[PDB]
Amino acid sequence: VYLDRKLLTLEDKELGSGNFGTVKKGYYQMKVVKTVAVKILLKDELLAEANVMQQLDNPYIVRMIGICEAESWMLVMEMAELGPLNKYLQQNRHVKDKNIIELVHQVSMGMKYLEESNFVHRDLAARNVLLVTQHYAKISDFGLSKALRADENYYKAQTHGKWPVKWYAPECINYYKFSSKSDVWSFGVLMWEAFSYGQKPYRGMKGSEVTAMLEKGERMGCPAGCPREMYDLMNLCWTYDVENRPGFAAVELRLRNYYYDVVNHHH
Ligand SMILES: CNC(=O)c1nc(C)n2ccc(Nc3nccc(-n4cc(CN(C)C)cn4)n3)cc12
Repeated sequence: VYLDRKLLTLEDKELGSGNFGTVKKGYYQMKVVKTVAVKILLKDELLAEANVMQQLDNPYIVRMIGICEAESWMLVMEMAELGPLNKYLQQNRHVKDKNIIELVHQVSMGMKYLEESNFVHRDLAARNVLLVTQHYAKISDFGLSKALRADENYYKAQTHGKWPVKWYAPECINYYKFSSKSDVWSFGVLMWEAFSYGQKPYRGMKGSEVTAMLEKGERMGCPAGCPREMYDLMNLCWTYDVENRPGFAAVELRLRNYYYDVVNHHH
């Protein structure tokens, strides 16, 4: 869990930055050296994220090397060189439809594992997916993540905070209730963003106007070039009723079959 600071080499230029803090590129001496992504600061929220990540073991989840306490608290991760999914698709609009299906199905696989593990992500969005290659996606940013209690299928938040409302299910807004089903809702928004090549959902709308629109039964339209079947799944993830909304096991199966169907059609 705890890493030796002298084994860590940090690069001067910041790889990434945001309201969360900063991301720096580094090297961790393990016989070989390991290229790492280091998240810098709050201490309770960083240790809590590390505690969640330590318990996770999946190919479609960013791996935590460990934590380091120096000048600031550091979350040391395995490097995904291509960065955030939304920023990548924005910079590469020539990425084929099949490649978008491949990447969102990988996210559904990591989320399926996360659901089986009774963990709620609570910040599933394209900005929080990282690319190892153009054909390899991993879920990151576990700072709002909660291990569900043995007796409950949801996490109840005690009062409001800094929340990405455009990704949140109506029950998250109306009852402060976060489940794997509510992560399914965020995933539908994530699908929309990927098929819109990193475009922001609910363009020019306030958080409250988005709540008003969803309550009326209105949903985001089909992105240009997005297949019928993927927009149907998007709308299914956007089922207002938590009970009738599918879980990741069913969302991953629809994506898995659709991907192989596109793969077959290709050759
Ligand atoms: C905000 N900008 C970036 O993160 C970023 N920008 C560029 C150009 N990158 C290149 C590689 C990379 N790798 C990489 N690997 C493993 C983990 C991470 N984490 C990044 C976050 C932060 N979260 C909001 C996304 C959490 N983990 N990041 C990241 C970035």
